[PDB]
Amino acid sequence: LANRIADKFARAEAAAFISGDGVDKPTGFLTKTKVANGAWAWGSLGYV
Amino acid sequence: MDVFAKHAVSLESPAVRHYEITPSDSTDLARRPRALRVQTGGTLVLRDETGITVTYTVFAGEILPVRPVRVLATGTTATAVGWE
Amino acid sequence: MDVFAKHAVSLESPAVRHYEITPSDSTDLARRPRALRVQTGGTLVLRDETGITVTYTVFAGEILPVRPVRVLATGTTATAVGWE
Amino acid sequence: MDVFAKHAVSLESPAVRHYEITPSDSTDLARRPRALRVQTGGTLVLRDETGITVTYTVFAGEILPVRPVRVLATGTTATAVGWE
Amino acid sequence: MDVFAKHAVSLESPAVRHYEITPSDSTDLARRPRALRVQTGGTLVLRDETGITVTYTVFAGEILPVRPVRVLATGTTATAVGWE
Amino acid sequence: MDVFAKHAVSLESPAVRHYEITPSDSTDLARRPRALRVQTGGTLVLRDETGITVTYTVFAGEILPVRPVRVLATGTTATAVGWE
Amino acid sequence: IALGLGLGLA
Amino acid sequence: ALNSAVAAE
Amino acid sequence: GGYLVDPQTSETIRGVLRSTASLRQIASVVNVEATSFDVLVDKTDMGS
Amino acid sequence: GGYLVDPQTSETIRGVLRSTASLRQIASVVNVEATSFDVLVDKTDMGSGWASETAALSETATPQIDRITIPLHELAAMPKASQRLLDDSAFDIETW
Amino acid sequence: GWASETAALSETATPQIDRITIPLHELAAMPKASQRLLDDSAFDIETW
Amino acid sequence: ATGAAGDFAAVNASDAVVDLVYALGAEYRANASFVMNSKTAGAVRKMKDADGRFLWAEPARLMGYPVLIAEDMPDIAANAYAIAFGDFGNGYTIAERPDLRVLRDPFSAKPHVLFYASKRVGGDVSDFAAIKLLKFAA
Amino acid sequence: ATGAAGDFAAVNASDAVVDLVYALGAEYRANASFVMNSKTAGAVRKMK
Repeated sequence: LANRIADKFARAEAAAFISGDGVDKPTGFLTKTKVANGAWAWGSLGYV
Repeated sequence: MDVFAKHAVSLESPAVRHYEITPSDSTDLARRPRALRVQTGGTLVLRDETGITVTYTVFAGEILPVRPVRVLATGTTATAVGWE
Repeated sequence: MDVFAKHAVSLESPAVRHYEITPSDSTDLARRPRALRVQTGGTLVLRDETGITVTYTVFAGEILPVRPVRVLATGTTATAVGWE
Repeated sequence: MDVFAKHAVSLESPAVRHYEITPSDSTDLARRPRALRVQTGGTLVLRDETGITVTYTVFAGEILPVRPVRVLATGTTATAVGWE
Repeated sequence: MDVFAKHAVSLESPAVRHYEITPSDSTDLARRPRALRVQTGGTLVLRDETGITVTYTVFAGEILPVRPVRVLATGTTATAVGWE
Repeated sequence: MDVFAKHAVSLESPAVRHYEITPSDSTDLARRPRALRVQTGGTLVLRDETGITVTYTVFAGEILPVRPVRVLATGTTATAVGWE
Repeated sequence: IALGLGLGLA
Repeated sequence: ALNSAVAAE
Repeated sequence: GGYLVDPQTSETIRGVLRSTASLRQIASVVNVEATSFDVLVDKTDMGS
Repeated sequence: GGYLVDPQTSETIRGVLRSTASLRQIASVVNVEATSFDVLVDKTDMGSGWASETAALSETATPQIDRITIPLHELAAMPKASQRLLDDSAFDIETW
Repeated sequence: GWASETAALSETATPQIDRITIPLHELAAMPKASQRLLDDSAFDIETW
Repeated sequence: ATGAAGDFAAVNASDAVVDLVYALGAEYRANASFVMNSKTAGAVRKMKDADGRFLWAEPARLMGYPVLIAEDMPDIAANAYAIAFGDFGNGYTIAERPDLRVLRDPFSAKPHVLFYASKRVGGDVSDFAAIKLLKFAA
Repeated sequence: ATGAAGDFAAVNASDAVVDLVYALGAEYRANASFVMNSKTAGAVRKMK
């Protein structure tokens, strides 16, 4: 179970690192108010 | 027996499959064709993926290498068969 | 003496071998051609590998880059020679 | 549904988007076309990126694979639609 | 001054060298052409490297992208110039 | 705005720059063209880089993909514009 | 078929 | 790792 | 005599193998035994 | 004089070299001296919660298990080599 | 065979043997050098 | 499935393969391999683009993943599965006795020796998610 | 066989070579090698 839980945790925390929001879980890099690149502020991620 | 099997079919390549088009007006084509073999002469209208749609004063045996999304029926007096 | 030997013959390349087609109706072509050089004008019918077969109102010197599996004889009034 | 999506659209490839051209005479085209599908017959004038501009005595259904920067209005009696 | 020097001349590329063909009927062509620019209208016969030879009812300004080994003189009523 | 900038202009690609040709008959062309858009119908003569020069009985709107070095003036009755 | 200038088949 | 009563679980 | 054979079970219980590409191996892992972590970045720079 | 030649023979009796690509070099080989191998897989996965401070956790699902039986069949050949050959045949036929 | 459990295994094939003879011919060269050259020609002509 | 019944697809060939690769899961692709026979790797090597130069650039790898050239997978038939791809290190388990028990019997046929050799080997798929196939039906 | 009587196949060359390779068996292809003279490897390299 410990080998199987340590797997599911590495796979549940990897989902939060991308699309997880702020509530009780890591905020993924996708939920960070993306703004068009060129109009790039600091509190946001640029995109093309 | 095709000696040109295992060759990739590109856009510039000859027509592999054909299908006659009906001007639905309201729905897109099931497959967008690489070209249009015109069956009978007339005017027919063609739409891009950008909506720009114009009218073409086409001729009977004319084969026009335009790749349309939708063929409308309002100004269409010319039947065609799409090549692909 | 061909200077364009050692070049690979693609689908877009000119016709290397030709053969006159007879509309068998019931059997496929021995080789499917890259194009059809039409000999005399008329209507002739052509079938894909998908069965979709339509009628083409072709003209005499017309050369149409469609690649058919079977040329039927029911609606065929135009003799052609296949290019390959 | 296009089976030829994910293919790169080259210059030799068929026309993806079309737009009717108006002979502005003083401004360049918004997009320079790969070819010109001529709508009605006449004479029309076309300019390169080098200024060389000449007059073409074009025909009605003629489709001419020239890639112009500007289409002037002085000698233009033929309407066209640009292919791209 | 050619800006398209250092480009490889393929089969699909335009004609670099031309030569008028005479229908020898017993010897092959000195160079086999990529295409045949027909000079005057008529019927002319063309042979592959496989012997299949047929007759083409060609037209005057017609340019046919067939690549023949031998042009015979029996059924040839149309003079051509080979492109290469 | 050209979306097909950064594409390499090949021999098979459409015409980027055009220039009307005058049959000098003693000097070569300033640039050898990829093709010849014929302006008015007639006969005109064209020379390779090998000297083979023949006469072409060309037609008015005809566009012939031959790449000549010199266009002579002796048999030339047809004005053209070279494409490149 | 398409917009080249090349004396080709298609 | 649940009950030893059913085969799958 | 077919009751006397007793099949041999595996050494370890295998499992369906799921994606461990976690974005953890390309990010900066910092062991922190606290309730929070405060990275201190410089959103601007100096002038010469 | 031609009787005094005695052509020399090979060292080892060679043989046609047929394909040895067997899927055994990539598959999972397990040596078992039994009548069957019972591999155990987990056809499902567990569950996780992102608990709160006052969540009062409940049960999380537990993987369900599947057993596959490898019946471990056998493969037999019985080539009958003559006894007059085995001792008169300086090659080693037993190990060949 | 893919022998069964109760099958009374019978005879199986045996690979047949082919012997190939290599007659081991010979290859002869007979160059002629002058004895005057072999003494006057500091390059070792014997070994050359 | 590829498309046409006999060969690969008529238009987007090699896309039934490139999605066969990316239909297997990120973790089994780390160490996976194609499996074909000699006549199918030839039928794959002959696949060529619109020009004629074949479009696939000692393991004889394909698309970067190794290829085990078996000799027992079915040919490219109407609905055959000629190309498999998967992590057989996890997808297929072989159980066996790693020796060869040779019992020489100079007794049954008396003036002979009658070697009786026999190995015991078995195996089925262990992970149905670790092996993906290629049907040529439609 | 290559097809044409003089040279490689006119319709599709480079296949009489690729099926020559795969006409050996994956065991002899472990260490095999083409054997040509000089002006043949040249005619193979002139293939475009």
